[PDB]
Amino acid sequence: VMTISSLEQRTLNPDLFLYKELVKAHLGERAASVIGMLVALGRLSVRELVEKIDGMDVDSVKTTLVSLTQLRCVKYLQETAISGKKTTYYYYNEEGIHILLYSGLIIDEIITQMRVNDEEEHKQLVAEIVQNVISLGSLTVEDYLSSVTSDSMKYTISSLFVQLCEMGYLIQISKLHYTPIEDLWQFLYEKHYKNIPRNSPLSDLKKRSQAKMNAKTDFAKIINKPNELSQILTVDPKTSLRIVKPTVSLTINLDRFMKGRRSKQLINLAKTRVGSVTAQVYKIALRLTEQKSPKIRDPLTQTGLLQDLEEAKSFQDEAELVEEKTPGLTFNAIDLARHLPSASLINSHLKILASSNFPFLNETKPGVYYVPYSKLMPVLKSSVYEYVIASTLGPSAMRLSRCIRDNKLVSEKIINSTALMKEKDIRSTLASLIRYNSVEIQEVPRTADRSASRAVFLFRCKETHSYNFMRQNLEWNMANLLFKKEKLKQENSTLLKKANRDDLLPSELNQLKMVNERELNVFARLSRLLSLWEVFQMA
Amino acid sequence: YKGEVLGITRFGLSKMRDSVLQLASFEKTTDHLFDAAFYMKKDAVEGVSECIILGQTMSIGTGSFKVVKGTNISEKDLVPKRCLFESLSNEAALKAN
Amino acid sequence: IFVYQNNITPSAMKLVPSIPPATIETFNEAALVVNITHHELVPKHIRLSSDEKRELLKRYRLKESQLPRIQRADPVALYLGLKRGEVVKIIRKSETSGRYASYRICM
Amino acid sequence: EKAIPKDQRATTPYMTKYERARILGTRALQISMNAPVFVDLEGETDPLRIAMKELAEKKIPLVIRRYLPDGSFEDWSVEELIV
Amino acid sequence: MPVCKNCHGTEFERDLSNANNDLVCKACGVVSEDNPIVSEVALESREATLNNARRKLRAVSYALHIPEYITDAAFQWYKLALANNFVQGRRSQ
Amino acid sequence: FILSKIADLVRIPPDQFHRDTISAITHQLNNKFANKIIPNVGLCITIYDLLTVEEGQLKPGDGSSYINVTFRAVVFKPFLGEIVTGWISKCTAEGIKVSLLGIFDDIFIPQNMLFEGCYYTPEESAWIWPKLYFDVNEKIRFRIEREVFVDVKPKSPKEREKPPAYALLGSCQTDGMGLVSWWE
Amino acid sequence: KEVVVSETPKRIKGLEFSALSAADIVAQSEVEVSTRDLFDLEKDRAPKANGALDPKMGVSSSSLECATCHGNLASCHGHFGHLKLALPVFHIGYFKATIQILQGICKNCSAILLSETDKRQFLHELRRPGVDNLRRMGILKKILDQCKKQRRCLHCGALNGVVKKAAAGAGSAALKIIHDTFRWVGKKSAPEKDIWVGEWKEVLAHNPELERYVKRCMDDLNPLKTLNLFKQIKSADCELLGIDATVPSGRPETYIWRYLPAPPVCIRPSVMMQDSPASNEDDLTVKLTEIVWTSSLIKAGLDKGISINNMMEHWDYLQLTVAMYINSDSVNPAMLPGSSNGGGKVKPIRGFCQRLKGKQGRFRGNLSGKRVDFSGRTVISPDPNLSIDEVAVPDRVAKVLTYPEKVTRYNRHKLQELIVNGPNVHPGANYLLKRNEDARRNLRYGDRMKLAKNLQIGDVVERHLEDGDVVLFNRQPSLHRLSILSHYAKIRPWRTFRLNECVCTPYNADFDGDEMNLHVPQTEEARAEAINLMGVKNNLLTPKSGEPIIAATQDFITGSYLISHKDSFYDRATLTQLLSMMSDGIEHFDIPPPAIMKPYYLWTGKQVFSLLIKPNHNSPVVINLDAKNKVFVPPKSKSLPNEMSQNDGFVIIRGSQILSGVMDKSVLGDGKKHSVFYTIL
Amino acid sequence: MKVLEERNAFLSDYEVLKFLTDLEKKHLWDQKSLAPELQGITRNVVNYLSINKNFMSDESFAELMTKLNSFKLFKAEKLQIVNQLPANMVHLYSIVEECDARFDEKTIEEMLEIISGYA
Amino acid sequence: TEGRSRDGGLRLGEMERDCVIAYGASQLLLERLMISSDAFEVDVCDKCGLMGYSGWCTTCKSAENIIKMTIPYAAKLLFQELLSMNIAPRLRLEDIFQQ
Ligand SMILES: [Zn+2]
Ligand SMILES: [Zn+2]
Ligand SMILES: [Zn+2]
Ligand SMILES: [Zn+2]
Repeated sequence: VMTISSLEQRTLNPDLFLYKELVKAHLGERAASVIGMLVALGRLSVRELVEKIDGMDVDSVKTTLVSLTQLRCVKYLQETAISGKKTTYYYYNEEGIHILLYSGLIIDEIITQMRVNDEEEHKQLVAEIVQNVISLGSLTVEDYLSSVTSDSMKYTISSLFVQLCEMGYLIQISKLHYTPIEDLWQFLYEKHYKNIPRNSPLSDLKKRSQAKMNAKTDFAKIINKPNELSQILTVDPKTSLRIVKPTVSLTINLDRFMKGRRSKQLINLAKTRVGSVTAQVYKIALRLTEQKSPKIRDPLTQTGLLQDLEEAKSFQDEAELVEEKTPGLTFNAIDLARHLPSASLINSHLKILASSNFPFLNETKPGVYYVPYSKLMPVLKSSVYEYVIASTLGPSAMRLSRCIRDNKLVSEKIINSTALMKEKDIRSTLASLIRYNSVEIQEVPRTADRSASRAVFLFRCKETHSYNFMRQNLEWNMANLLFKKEKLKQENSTLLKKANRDDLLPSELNQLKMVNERELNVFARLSRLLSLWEVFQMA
Repeated sequence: YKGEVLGITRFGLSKMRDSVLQLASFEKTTDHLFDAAFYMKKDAVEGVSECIILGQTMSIGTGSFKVVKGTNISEKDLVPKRCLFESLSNEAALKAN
Repeated sequence: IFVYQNNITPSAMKLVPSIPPATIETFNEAALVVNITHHELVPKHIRLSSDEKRELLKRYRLKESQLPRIQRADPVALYLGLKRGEVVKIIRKSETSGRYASYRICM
Repeated sequence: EKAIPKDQRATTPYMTKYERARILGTRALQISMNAPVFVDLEGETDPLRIAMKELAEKKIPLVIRRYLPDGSFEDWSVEELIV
Repeated sequence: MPVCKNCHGTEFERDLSNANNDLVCKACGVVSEDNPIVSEVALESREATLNNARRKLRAVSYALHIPEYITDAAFQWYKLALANNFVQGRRSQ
Repeated sequence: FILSKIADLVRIPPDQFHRDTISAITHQLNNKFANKIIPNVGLCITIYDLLTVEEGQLKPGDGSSYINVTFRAVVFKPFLGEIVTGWISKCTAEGIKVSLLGIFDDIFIPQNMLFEGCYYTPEESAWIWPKLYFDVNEKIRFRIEREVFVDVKPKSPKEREKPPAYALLGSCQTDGMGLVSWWE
Repeated sequence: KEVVVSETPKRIKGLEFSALSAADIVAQSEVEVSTRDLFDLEKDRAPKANGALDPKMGVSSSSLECATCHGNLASCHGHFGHLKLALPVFHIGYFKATIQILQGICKNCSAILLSETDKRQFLHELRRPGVDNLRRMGILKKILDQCKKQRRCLHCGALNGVVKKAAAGAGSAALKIIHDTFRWVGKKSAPEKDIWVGEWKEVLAHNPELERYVKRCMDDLNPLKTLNLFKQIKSADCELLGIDATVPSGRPETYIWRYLPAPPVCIRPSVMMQDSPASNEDDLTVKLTEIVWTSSLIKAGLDKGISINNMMEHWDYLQLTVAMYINSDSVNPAMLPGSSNGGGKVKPIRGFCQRLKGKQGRFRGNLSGKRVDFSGRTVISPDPNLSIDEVAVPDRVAKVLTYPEKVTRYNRHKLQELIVNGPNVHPGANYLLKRNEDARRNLRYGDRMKLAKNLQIGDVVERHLEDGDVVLFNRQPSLHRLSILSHYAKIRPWRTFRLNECVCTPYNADFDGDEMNLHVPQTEEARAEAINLMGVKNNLLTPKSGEPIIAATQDFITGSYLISHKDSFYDRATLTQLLSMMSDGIEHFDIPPPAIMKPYYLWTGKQVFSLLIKPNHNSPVVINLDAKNKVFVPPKSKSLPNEMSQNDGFVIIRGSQILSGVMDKSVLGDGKKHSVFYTIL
Repeated sequence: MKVLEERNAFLSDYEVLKFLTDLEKKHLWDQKSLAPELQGITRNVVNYLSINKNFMSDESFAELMTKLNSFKLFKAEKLQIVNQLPANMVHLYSIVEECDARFDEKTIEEMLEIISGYA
Repeated sequence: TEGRSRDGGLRLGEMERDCVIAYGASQLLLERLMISSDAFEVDVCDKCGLMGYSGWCTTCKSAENIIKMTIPYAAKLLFQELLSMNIAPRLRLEDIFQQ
């Protein structure tokens, strides 16, 4: 019926769907459909692909596979069973194509390092750098700068140079680095039950906890090995100053893009509940401490290991106090009052830190002006969701959905009491909500076994399902919006390549601005939705 | 036939037979079909009580052997013929390269 | 092979088979009294070799599977200690037209 | 899984009695479509009976194609193969 | 109602003799339908009031020994007089 | 013009069994193709040669003798840029639709490489040039470039034509084009 | 012009089963049922605008055309329809499935609960090429229940108990599914339970009337809940739960109803008007035409009005109809009915799962058991003067029971005559189908003659059933390989199927009042597939014991005995006439020298029976044998053979003469192996 | 049905028209016989292939290759010279890449000379 | 249709049909339970096998990949009465010839 329906393209593709359009909208061709198989069908082996895609065996698979790997679009492992030989298993890389999915706000990450050089081709320079770096995947300043012209100013060219370090940009990607975290927890969970020097036969507990402990502490430096090591930072060659190790291949570490994009959201939450001035103080206050907060890195092994009715807590509370403690000494006791506009006498203007009270910050060593951190984010994140259904379901929806938050599993009779309106409204702004999930239902039978009109109903939250009703936001228009970008490319499909290789006509000029402002809208959307989506996937 | 001793019973024909139309055609009808779809059973059309449904021919019995007529052909008549339009104009492309 | 006496504990069987390069083979003492192959009915069983299989599967031009199967453990199998995917040539005898043989595989 | 050369044959050289079935059937059906007849047609009509009248002479020009189980094909002439 | 696709005949005879049940025209001979496929074997304000009218209708109906016929004859008259809303406010009897 | 190797399934009814094989084969091939056009290659004419005919099968429900062969036949897809005889037959103020006798006119040559100096008349001539117009049925050398393959057979009961199943296009950038006596 | 038409003869390989997706249905259906029922009673009789029955969904009678593709009944196959259905609901066929698919996943974060390599462990096993469907099912039983014994999740941190499918078998709440907390296990502090006991603190202490009275309800998974649960169970596991993810069927979403497709009207034939505009319904159309109602109720509901407690009983009732729709299960667990009830307690409420299921609804009887065409039925009477392998067929049912003939060459001089008879005499045709495949013709047109003077070589005529076509012949509930036989049909008068008695035993037709079935084949080969294969003489034996199943019974035995009797004699008159009566004429007998001579002449009944086997000298029957016919008295062990037993004895045939013995079943009685008929055969 | 080789053997028409002609001698021979429907194309394609020759030869095909093997014409105009624009002036120059360009006098003229061998 | 009165036509039961199987008569059986009773054309789309009328597939507008063929009408009626109920035996296909 009319095909403008747009159901096939719509409903039946969750999760996986985003990827195989992204790569399709990005790499495309055969290079895409492989990942579509790879996500959907799980871990997969080189030969086994060809039994399905019909992709001309060991041709596309190999070529497109490495075509992904330098862009790290796959998770990569190889090993052998006890029989012998060897085999390779794969996955869809991490968040992976995610790197592509932003790439614009990764362009915006200039603004942080943008300081000390403003309104320059130096801007355009480092932009050209990064937009070449992600596109080309792994880079080396030796091969890149080598391809870059000679007879210019080396330490002036490199832009980053002494900057390559910062928090973001790049790190060596080393071997098992992008070997999947979950599985390297298994390989490292060897060596411990694997090596038990016949300690005692009794108490597998002494075998167990020690293993996990050994598994934890040995894992610690594993992610910290790439985190920072001076092999990059320290080197200072002859006739020069401190250099990186351009001998090494590096790739953008998205964790400090996680942190960076996120701290902006922590702002826009704070830029509400305080005054714009002290807000700005909070705005730069993160810039110093936005380094060491694990943030989207802290979940880490929260994936891959069975949780516990206890040990899961001993994992939580560990993340609660940790860096608020040791990096707490890296965190803000007395700031430099870095730049600031406020002016004249600037010090008590700084004492305003206490003006932040609820619902975040506002904890310290007793009376040095300071903020909690590793515990902050947990007591911060949980309350980052804010209004996710405002100007979508109507404001009336908030008040009771907010009310359902305070108490729990509450019945509409007393919802009609605490909250208030003619029931004629509740049965809309509530019932209309439940279709979008959130509230769900509790129900209990009364004076019946279980029946139709023989019981009472209660309403609850289950914020998991709530906080999960917005992962449709992934499948939502990040589904459609990206099509919009693609399926319109066919309007000028013959005109596009004409306009690219031409640099005329009335109708050519006619729809240029049309399709273009069109685009700039579709990516404006993508930026907005992206900014919202920045929350629910982690933190 | 399979190691375990079973069969003849609603449970019996679920011993081996992959055909879910006959396992549908026999005893439990509805839920052989539903179960069959939920696990997306492939069910190649093979046996007799299977084919008589689709009404195609039968694998066993008279339907056991395809029958064919000989063409009585002389492959001496199968050699192509041309005056080699190709061969003459070929040598114009052999130079300057 | 060792044997049980009376009890058989799923504790033991929970992880019994811990040796991939080798195996273990377990009997319950009640199950060994008279050897089954020696009984009356059970016809003589022969375990043909690896390569001896290939000859067979060439005679009838057959893949693996698609054969009459003996479920491992079968009383006979354990006594004869078949492994996964072997072929026991069974020589049976019944007076109909005479003696003959059929083959079974261990699945 | 190709054809098997006629020199080596494992199969019953006699008629399988389904031979007599489908061969007469198909041959008859062809005769019903106005196809030539290779036996002297005595005074008589209708397709099937003249087909019987034909195979009695083993003049039927067909080839029965037997499939072994694996798809190793086969061939036999109708003339060669014996009642 | 259809026409012979050959003779353009305007009249058909069904043929019930030999249990074919043909359908063919005298001037054509061409059939038309062979194989004569032949079968075998809530809550509303107005409709409810119509049911009630049926009940009070049947009730008084046989009481006078009137035809089952004439009642469903007159029930329609009630449905008609409902349209002009003559029947709204006057004693139902 | 050129030759090509295609595989197909020939169905010979019993009738021809008296006639020798290759003749009946070729015959059913012709009754199948002749004028008919195989798409995304371009139309055939006749069946030139024959080869690889093997023992033909017989299906159970019919009894028609079935064979499948492959061979080479005479198609028309000459090449892209080319000059050949033709003329105006059914055409607009835009570039003419050229015609060769008895085969087809599918070829509509637009207005592009065709000489810039021109003026249209509704009478007889399409575009008269600074060198002049041209005649129907007259031998006319024209150049072709692009061909279009569209089958487009969305036969619909709601719909119960658009037949440009095969067509070519071009224009003439050199002289003597559209009228041969300009050159020669 | 004319792009080439390439078509290939094709046959089926396999049936891919699957659930239709959500979207795919409307991607088929022409028109939303949506709307409502009413069948617009106005203007035409139920012209049925949009709604349940819509012309562009299909048609019913031969009345009006089909919209989408018109051409009424014969030419249109029906077309589906789709139903916007507010809120989703369980699917009674996939229900217990849905309890498996939901059984094996932690309902919190909605990821497959089994973990690490052990996931890969099973995954590897499923992909080994030789795996049967049985190994699929069983291995799935082993992979599932690992869930129940996985006592908490892996990366969610939450836990799960067992999901019990509340109550049983009722259909009242039975489709509601409940799963929340097993194993309180005492001293365990469950942070869940903790937050649990803490939640009801705000109700018990608030609205105490419930308190611990109605307590211990666990919680439920609402079907609406279970959708927004399933939609995160995708990729990764996917087929580990048994569903190959080919990315066409969209993973365990479809299995709960969202768009309910409406079957074509040709599945839902509107019953004949049957005398006045009241036009009998069919039951499903009443069902779904109610589903539209109780849906659009909730659709207009839930938008503005109604209420939470006056909602879920509706949407429930929806669940009970849609499952009620496709299966039996729930009948009346005090649920009470909807539109068009009357409250009469009518038990046969369904025309669905049953029509596909048991008895003879369809699957068993109407598909594998198809009722047939070109047939006949009649009582029976013997006709022994008729040979074996014929059936006397009463011509009055021969006139209407026809066999097609493609008139070819040889066939003309019969057939271009055979029409001119016309089918009110016996040896003629009735229908005629010319070469141009138009429709067909018959007698009622007159003409013929000049018509029959054309008769091209491809034309099809339909003969009456002549003398010697191939009739296959059947008895009763058919015990074994011998019921269906063929016979060369022979057309006689009176009216009944007259077989030859020697074939009484395979049918065990007693004559009496029993009834046979005639089936003519149609395609020109099926004849040769009956008479030449399945025929009498080739089935003369029986498949089970390899035993003659057709022989003399009753009269034919005992009559032979009286001629077989040592006491009897015959004279050249009586003999000669017998031997003539034995084959009605037609044959050449060489009278053997008379058994006894001089006092007159006589031939012994043994001889006059010998000639039965070997009438001429040119018949190639040379036999020999020996046997014991029953009631065999022993001789004295004095007698070396059993030959000399007092009342005959061995029937011993040599040189194809009978030497000694009365016959009497045994030798000529089908039962034992050593039989004159069996040996000769 | 399945197409094994799409572009296979470039076939010009020199004796190909003679091949259609021999095919026509087989069945129905064009016009005069007394004195399949396929015949429609026969009379058609035979038409222009015959007339521009008049407004043919056989062994000239063998005479055709002689100096024709000495050029850069590739396969395109190399077959094209055989029929259309019988190798004269700017006609032959109007098609093939670098038709005059590099090679001029005897190259374009001896085209007029060789066609005098046939035409 | 059943019995006399209505009309005629007779009954091969699940019990009886086996008989002609034991003989091994294929073309007879197919000549009985197929041609003689309900002979019916269906247009199936090779891609995503489903039934369609005349030209169209209607799940994917095509009138192209569809192949005509014949089939017992009861069998179609089962493909709908099934496919109405949510399930789809989607038909694969293959050509008869070339093995
Ligand atoms: Zn007519
Ligand atoms: Zn229609
Ligand atoms: Zn979980
Ligand atoms: Zn399709």
